Amino acid sequence: EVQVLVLDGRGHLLGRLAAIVAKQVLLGRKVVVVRCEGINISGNFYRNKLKYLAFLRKRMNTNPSRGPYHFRAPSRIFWRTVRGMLPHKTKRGQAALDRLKVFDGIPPPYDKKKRMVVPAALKVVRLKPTRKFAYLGRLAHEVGWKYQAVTATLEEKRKEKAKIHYRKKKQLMRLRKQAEKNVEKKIDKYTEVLKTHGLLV
Amino acid sequence: KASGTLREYKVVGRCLPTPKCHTPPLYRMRIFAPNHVVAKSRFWYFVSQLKKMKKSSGEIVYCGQVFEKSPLRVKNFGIWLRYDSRSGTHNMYREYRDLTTAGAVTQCYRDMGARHRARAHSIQIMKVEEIAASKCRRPAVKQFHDSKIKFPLPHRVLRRQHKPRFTTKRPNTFF
Amino acid sequence: MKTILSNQTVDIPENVDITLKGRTVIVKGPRGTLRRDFNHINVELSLLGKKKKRLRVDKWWGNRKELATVRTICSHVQNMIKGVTLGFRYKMRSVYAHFPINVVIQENGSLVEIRNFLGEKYIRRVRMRPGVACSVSQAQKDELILEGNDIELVSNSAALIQQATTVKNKDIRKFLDGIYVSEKGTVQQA
Amino acid sequence: FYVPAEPKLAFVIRIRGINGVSPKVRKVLQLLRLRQIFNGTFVKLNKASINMLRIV
Amino acid sequence: VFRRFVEVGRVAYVSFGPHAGKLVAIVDVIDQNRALVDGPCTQVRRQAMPFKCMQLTDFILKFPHSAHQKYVRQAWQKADINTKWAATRWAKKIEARERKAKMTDFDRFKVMKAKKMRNRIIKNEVKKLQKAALLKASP
RNA sequence: GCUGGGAAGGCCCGGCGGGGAAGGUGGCUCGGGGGCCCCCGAGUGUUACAGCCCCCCCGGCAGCAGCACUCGCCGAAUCCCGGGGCCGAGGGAGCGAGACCCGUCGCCGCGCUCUCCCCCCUCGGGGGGGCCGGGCCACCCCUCCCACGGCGCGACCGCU
RNA sequence: UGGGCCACUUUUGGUAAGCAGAACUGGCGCUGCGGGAUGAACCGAACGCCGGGUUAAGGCGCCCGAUGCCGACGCUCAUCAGACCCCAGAAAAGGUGUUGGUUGAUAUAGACAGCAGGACGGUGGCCAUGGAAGUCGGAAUCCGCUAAGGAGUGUGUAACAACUCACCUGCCGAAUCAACUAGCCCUGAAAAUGGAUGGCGCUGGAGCGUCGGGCCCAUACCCGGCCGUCGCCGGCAGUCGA
RNA sequence: ACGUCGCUUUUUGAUCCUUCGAUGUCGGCUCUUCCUAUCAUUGUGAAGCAGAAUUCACCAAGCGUUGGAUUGUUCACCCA
RNA sequence: GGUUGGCCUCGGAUAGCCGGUCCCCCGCCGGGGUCCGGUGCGGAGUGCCCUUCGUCCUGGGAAACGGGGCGCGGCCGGAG
Ligand SMILES: [Mg+2]
Ligand SMILES: [Mg+2]
Ligand SMILES: [Mg+2]
Ligand SMILES: [Mg+2]
Ligand SMILES: [Mg+2]
Ligand SMILES: [Mg+2]
Ligand SMILES: [Mg+2]
Ligand SMILES: [Mg+2]
Ligand SMILES: [Mg+2]
Ligand SMILES: [Mg+2]
Ligand SMILES: [Mg+2]
Ligand SMILES: [Mg+2]
Ligand SMILES: [Mg+2]
Ligand SMILES: [Mg+2]
Ligand SMILES: [Mg+2]
Ligand SMILES: [Mg+2]
Ligand SMILES: [Mg+2]
Ligand SMILES: [Mg+2]
Ligand SMILES: [Mg+2]
Ligand SMILES: [Mg+2]
Repeated sequence: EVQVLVLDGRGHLLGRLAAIVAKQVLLGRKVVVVRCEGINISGNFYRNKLKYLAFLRKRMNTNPSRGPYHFRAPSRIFWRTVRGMLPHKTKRGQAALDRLKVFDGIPPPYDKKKRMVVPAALKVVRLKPTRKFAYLGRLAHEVGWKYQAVTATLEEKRKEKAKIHYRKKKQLMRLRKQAEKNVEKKIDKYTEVLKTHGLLV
Repeated sequence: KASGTLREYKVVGRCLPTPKCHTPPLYRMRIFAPNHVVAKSRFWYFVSQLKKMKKSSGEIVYCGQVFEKSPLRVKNFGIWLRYDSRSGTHNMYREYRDLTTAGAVTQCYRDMGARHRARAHSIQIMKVEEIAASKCRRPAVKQFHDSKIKFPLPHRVLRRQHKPRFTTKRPNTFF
Repeated sequence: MKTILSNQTVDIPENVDITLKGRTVIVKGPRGTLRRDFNHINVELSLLGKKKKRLRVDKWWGNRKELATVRTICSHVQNMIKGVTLGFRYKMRSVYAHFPINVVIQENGSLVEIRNFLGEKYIRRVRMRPGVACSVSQAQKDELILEGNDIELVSNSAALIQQATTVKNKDIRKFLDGIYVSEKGTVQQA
Repeated sequence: FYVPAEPKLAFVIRIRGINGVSPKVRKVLQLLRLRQIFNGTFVKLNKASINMLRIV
Repeated sequence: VFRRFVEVGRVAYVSFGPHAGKLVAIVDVIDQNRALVDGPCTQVRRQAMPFKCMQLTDFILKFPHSAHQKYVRQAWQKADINTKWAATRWAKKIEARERKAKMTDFDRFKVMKAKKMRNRIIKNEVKKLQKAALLKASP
């Protein structure tokens, strides 16, 4: 679509979310993925950590400063996964890669916005409940990420403000239902039109 | 032999009449095949092993599909078969629940592929019978012999994962 | 094969009550309150009667490996009931050929000091798990009493002491010194 | 049982292409006038024609 | 935790397939994936049906397993499943979806006008209630 | 259209019945429960306060590979209508007048008029019925031959 | 031109070889195109310049066209998982991982497993020796009491002793035990720059086996246009509006 | 032991595919990196592990693996 | 050179959830425990909001404690 598509990374499988995101940004859509530390990877934590440690071992023998760059933040890990699904060495792939923004936690532009979810990439439906999985946040922290603690505190502070906002939202909704009972004699004329046409059962 | 949903065929054939034998015997087989062309081909495959018959030296006098007599009644099917593994030949007895004989044999072909990696050219069905519930030997079949059977559907996986592809609400599993 | 239903029921005594929060069992008895959640196991826990307090664990459509979790949960809950009614008491004997093992019980039975194990100057400090209290029994010369409500914590504390007094670079068939769990019983002996 | 007469007419379609064909198969296909893929022709069925169909 | 169970007599709603939108009764259970199913008063003849396309409802009929369609129909009509189903919030949500989908352009226009007036009156009363709630003065 | 002249199935409380059971209804017994009255589990078995399967002394009605989407192969036993896309190559077709405003032409399929009556809309224009005789089939009678299949009766030949 | 080379199959020498030498057909050489990521030879298909349609082989998470099917049934968890002809890495042997199959055995006359009792006399049987008492060995292999107890299954002693099993019995009350077999998984499984199911990644599958329906596109097939070549040794001297 | 299944390419063969309009051909010295089939060191398991010493195996290549006589030697051998 | 209305936010569970409500505790609001509803999510992203022909006579309803100022001034919140 034309607007920015903000996705919540919590509970999403790394490669299934990355495949959906890569196709979206190739179709000219701006995609923002937040909370990349909540992304899951199928398989137990040890064998996923081994996969990253093998990635750490790949480096240029002659000059490691030229070699593969191993990004430790979960947002940059997810970004590199999307880059593996894009034709990033062409101008089209680079333009698509620029349309993607990834964050650890939820920064202030998007912590006050509604966040989408991709069911075809959620762990609850794509993965059998008896299988094991790893957290991208824990995996990143144990391969070098330094900001697991500070992002944890900032996410808790954000969730406290979100709880306050939600309570006001419930209070306004309760007042909405009370008002809808109060103005009832002068609303049933338009309510029956809605009920006739399938809105508002 | 490939597959699909198998159908049962009653194939009746005989040798061609000769001066030695004016009226040769008629032989009948039950063939589970995707279509009647495969059914006739499999019939010659079996009567060549059993009798000294051939497609060129004989003829098929009848080939008609056998319809299920009780397609609305659940029953248990015992199936005797022989198949070729990678290192030998084995006789197997298997049990399935279905409404049709052909459907149970199709279940057997999928099940031999799933558990034993047996292809349909390896498998050789030699007997299919509708057995009573008290004659069943497989606990997977026998656990459905309960007049008060009752179970929930615990973990309902969302299958409309792309309608919508993006949504605010995370799917519910419990129903 | 997937079994249609595999279920097992435990019986809860009168003096102890069990509360369920989904798959989180809270067992409250005279000796205290124990909590343990089984959210790693997909089962159906239900309380059956107000008369005899039965707890039933169900597993629908389970294979071989996940039918083994029904008895595991029932035994864990029975250990929870046992802990909040009788408690768990692991006795430990310290055995030694030559050097007596000196055990000093530090603050409130939470820290254990092993001094002269095999005659070495290093002092082992083993901290008991929370809710576990260690003491020196007055009935035996060299005996420790570990008491607590959770069997998992009491036996893990006893294993911490047992693995602390480990002989190294020697023949452990000959050098038998150390502290070993002698018996696993209860408190209040009922 | 009533056994119908064996069919006396066949329709033959060539399904393979013209690459790497053995000399005998190539000759019989030329005699059946099937020199191109997805070419079709009617063949009167008898012992002589059937044994040519078995070759190709 | 479970409240609805696959069992003989259980009424299920077919969510997709050749018989989507109809009610059926479970007459027998086969092989953990399918069930002998039969809607005698809802135009679904007896046939196998996978559990993946069923959604269990709250109604349970009383008839023995693999009884004939006659007895399934008698139980269905005696329990009046057709009328009881139509009175549930589930069926009314289904009906509302259907009459919203078949809404025409003129009907969309009249809904736009009715909802426009309805929302303005309601949100005016909401603001009026907010001021009344804000009029609190007590230590 | 065919098929096992489909298989199942629906309705006729299918009726006179017979038999069999179990994934066992009611009842009975035992063991656990809800305020001696109502539930849950385990046994017994043959219909009871449910049902299932097979055979009937025999079925009848509807529908019929179903517009209750259970499971096929088809079309001389097959026709009608609609939608989307790509394309428009060619350029003297006149045997008739002796072409001349101009080959609206060949093959093919049709309509009307050179016959007369009516009928219906419409103010002359439109839409219809045809208008008399023959065969062939459908209905009834009785009527020959042939083909194919079945059954029975023989006489001949061959085989014990 | 008279250097050939490759593949299926047959085939000789060689431990073998991307080795050397034959037979048959096809190919590459001389050949582009679709697929096999990549590649002289594999799979499909051979080619004038184009439009439309449809396919082959092969595919359809994203790179990357196409499954964004409410696809079907199972199998499989790998702390070196697996992932498609040629083909680009593995064996014998193992597994109380799990799944299916075969054969056999026990059991309400009380299986199996646990806990609990008994496990005797002749006889410390014979021949062996330094001592071998059931238990280093050579032969024998019995009888009585019995519910049952081998003149002995192991531990142990210089020999004894003391344990333990076979066997019987109590509590327990309903199924249980064994040997095979073959699927996936695991062990077996060690190399040098950092690295390769093509990559990212994938575990209600994007893995493995058996199947369905759609869909994608080759220079292949079908329809049409245009160019040329070949063929009809085609037609036109009748410009004959009479 | 008799047999039997493998792996490796630090041996030597076998072959002759690349290079004969040229890829400088042994050893040493210098210097870096890699492998593990681990000699030592860290943590372990087993012993015919009492202790000391030693032997077998596991995780494991982080770190180290030396000075000399003779010989061009690689190898070898000896001294320490 | 793109684009051709907006969504201003609970945390989450998935063998479970959401909403509402009286008593207890924490400085007049939240957290619990009862109790009542809903759950193929209807307090629903398969959703919600806004909705554009403009004006003139001209009535009825909605409102009238209302609506608009790139009008001033003050204060508050928000630091990832
Ligand atoms: Mg136990
Ligand atoms: Mg030592
Ligand atoms: Mg080919
Ligand atoms: Mg029809
Ligand atoms: Mg033209
Ligand atoms: Mg050669
Ligand atoms: Mg050449
Ligand atoms: Mg050539
Ligand atoms: Mg070629
Ligand atoms: Mg290619
Ligand atoms: Mg390849
Ligand atoms: Mg084309
Ligand atoms: Mg591909
Ligand atoms: Mg695509
Ligand atoms: Mg392996
Ligand atoms: Mg050469
Ligand atoms: Mg050569
Ligand atoms: Mg040079
Ligand atoms: Mg050089
Ligand atoms: Mg090693």
